[PDB]
Order: sequence, then structure tokens, then C-alpha cells
Amino acid sequence: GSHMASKTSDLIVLGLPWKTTEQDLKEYFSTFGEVLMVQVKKDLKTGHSKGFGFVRFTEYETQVKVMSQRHMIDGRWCDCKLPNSKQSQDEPLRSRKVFVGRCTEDMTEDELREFFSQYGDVMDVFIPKPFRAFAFVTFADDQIAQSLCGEDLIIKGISVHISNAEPKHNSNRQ
RNA sequence: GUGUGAAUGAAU
Repeated sequence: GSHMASKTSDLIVLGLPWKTTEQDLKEYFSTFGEVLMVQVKKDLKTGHSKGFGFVRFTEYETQVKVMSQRHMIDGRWCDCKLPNSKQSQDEPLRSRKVFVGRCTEDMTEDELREFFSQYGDVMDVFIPKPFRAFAFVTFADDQIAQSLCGEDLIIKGISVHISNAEPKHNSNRQ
């Protein structure tokens, strides 16, 4: 070849004026690529304690040129970079189940299964209560749930992390 | 508010 790349992730958008909306971030992040989505992130009981956001692009290069310098949003200097929970993977394991992270109340069990069915076929989705940053899903094949883990997926515009589910009952069949 | 995503399940 003549170039290189690496696994993709969302850029954090630190330093927000705590008042800019979510779209206004995509309204400017389009200066680098096509911006698959954006998702402002903050607290869960105050709604006011992380003062940052997330943005995601169609390619990896578009996630390494933004972090090369700062940016001005709504008249406030901010920064973009790689968070402390990604760009640190290699491979998942075999299963018919998968796990989800960074989940939100904007989605639900059916909507997950309606989005996971594009990669093959879904058996079910599960989410315990009360609502938390995670979920689970089951697939119809032992290869779909082994080729979708760690892929930092997206649901209706909510980037969700994915990881290796672990059995609280029964066992694998490898 | 010093800017970081945090959160591994049933039905009996």
C-alpha cells in the first residue's frame, strides 16, 4: 500500500461552553468528513458534570486530523482527542451473545434488535432495571456475535460500545 | 466544571 490506518472510535469534545447544542457540533465537524453522528455527554443526576461531547466519522483519518489542534465552538475554545476507553483492542471471542456499553435511555430492547438484524439475524435483546450504561444481545450465529464485538456501533445516533458478554448461567459451545 | 464514554442478564 501507500498509507495506513487503525481501529476507529469517537472523538471526545472537551471544553464545551456547557450550553452549545448537539447538532451545532456536527454543523462544524463536517469540515473534516461526513460525520456519521454526534452525541453530547454529561451527568446522569445533574445533567451538568462532564461538559463534553462525542463525534464519529466514516473513516479513521477523519479522527486523527481533528485532534491535531484545537477548535472554536459557539465562540469557545475546545479540544478533540481519543478517550480513555477505546483504541485499545485487538480481537473479541466466540459466542452467540454480545454486550453493550455507554447505553442511554434514548433507545430500548426492540430498537437494538431492529438495528442488530442488519448484520445477520437477532434472537433477542436484554436490558435489566433500573436503566444503566449497558445491555446485552443474542445472535443467530456464533460468528456474527464474534464479528460485531468491540466495533463501537451506533444506534439512531447514539454511539454504543460493544464487548464480550460473559455467562451468568450456562456456558459456551466452542 | 480542570474538562473522559464510566456500570456483564433471566424465568420460578
